[PDB]
Amino acid sequence: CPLMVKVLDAVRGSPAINVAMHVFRKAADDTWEPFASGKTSESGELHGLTTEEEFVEGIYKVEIDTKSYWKALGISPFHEHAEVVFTARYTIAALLSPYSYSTTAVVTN
Amino acid sequence: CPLMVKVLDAVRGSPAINVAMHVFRKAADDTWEPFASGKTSESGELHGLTTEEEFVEGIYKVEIDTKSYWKALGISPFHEHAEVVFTANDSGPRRYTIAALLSPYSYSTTAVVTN
Amino acid sequence: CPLMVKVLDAVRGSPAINVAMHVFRKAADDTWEPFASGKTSESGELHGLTTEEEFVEGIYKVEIDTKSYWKALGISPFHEHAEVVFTANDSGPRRYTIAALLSPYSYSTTAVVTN
Amino acid sequence: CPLMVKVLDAVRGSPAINVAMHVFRKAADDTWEPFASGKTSESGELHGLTTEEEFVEGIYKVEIDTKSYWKALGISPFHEHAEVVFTARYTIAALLSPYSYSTTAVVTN
Ligand SMILES: O=C(/C=C/c1ccc(O)c(O)c1)OCCc1ccccc1
Ligand SMILES: O=C(/C=C/c1ccc(O)c(O)c1)OCCc1ccccc1
Repeated sequence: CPLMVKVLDAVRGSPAINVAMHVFRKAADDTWEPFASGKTSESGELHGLTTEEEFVEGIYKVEIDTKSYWKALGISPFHEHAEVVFTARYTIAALLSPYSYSTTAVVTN
Repeated sequence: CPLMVKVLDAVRGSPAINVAMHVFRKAADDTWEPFASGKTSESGELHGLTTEEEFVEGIYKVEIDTKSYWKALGISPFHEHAEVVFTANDSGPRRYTIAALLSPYSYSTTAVVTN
Repeated sequence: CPLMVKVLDAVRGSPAINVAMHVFRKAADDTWEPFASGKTSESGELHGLTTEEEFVEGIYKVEIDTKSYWKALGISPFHEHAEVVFTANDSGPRRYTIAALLSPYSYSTTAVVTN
Repeated sequence: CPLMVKVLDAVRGSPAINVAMHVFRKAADDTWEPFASGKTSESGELHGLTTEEEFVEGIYKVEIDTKSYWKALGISPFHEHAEVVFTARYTIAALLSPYSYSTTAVVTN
């Protein structure tokens, strides 16, 4: 698992479950090509987005649909979504509040 | 001043100075059109991006060039940039302060919205 | 103004107003002695806690009463309070801004230190 | 495992390893009694601090020695340590930078 995303809910103190996200890879013409996607599990984790062979050097974007998540809970959010854009084992963690988010990368051997 | 951005450096415990950022607005055809740009001052703040007349309802994107900031300090950061995308003014004019806190492998953003 | 504290509310996207906090200084006998206290204003800021003369070298603790803040809004938060403990002025006088961002189950604190 | 702590390093993008912390429980005379302690593993996690039987309702303090961690890396930190004080399955996560820290609780069934 070369890429995993973990999402947490700072309002309810829980994993953020059923959070949808898409992963994009930047193409030569500088547009974003869909690469992978999924929803966080009950543990707020999304695994198996890609494989080692497939996960080559490049600029990747993770677009997390935080807006739909807050809407399903009945809470008005500030952001349309949360993006994480980086040059590429990776774990991306995102901590969500209605008017704030934080994201960190844990890059290991 | 309906839109202000403040950027802080969590490694040095200082304002993040001379951080470039570009603001875009989503056009009718769903493309990002350039709206405004600037660099943070010695206090880590960027004022005067726009005016109340210009800052109409819409979806806005603030793209903060955190990578060049970290690189100029000898650090290779994780993120290409930090984005903030939000719908603005859809219930009438508001004032928005976007605050970003930067580390090489992490960032956080919060918004303060006032009437 | 050598010590200022700014508190923001991540749920409402607003300054956190009327947040009480107490500042303590570590005494010679290793106990926390009361140093100063106050409440945040309508802009989420607390100024005038101390002066340059009073604010000598030492270890300081700022205890922010986040629990009462959340409770007054009908939320049962996780944390009793948010603390910031730091050595101040040991290389000469500095100015400290302590920023806290609050959610019911989370908080973040950062310091901006200037000469 | 009713209580676990996870610590991450926002400067190096890694788990924070060998971070020492003590856990205290507030006593009737309102002082802090030592309760448990340990160091984070290579995954930045600290497990087995307590048991279900032992982990009763009360006010707990987790005092994380972030200062020694930054010092061992050669970086001057702002904080003496990072405290997490709460009324009590709990996971406390802390994300560390030299002049900043964030902490969140994930409270599950
Ligand atoms: O749960 C997390 C991080 C939660 C968290 C903490 C602080 C934050 O500010 C934030 O936004 C999120 O870390 C998981 C990463 C990980 C996974 C496997 C092995 C090693 C490391
Ligand atoms: O300096 C700030 C916020 C800095 C900060 C704090 C915590 C963070 O996690 C972060 O990323 C940034 O406050 C400015 C916002 C403001 C605007 C108008 C009125 C009141 C407050």
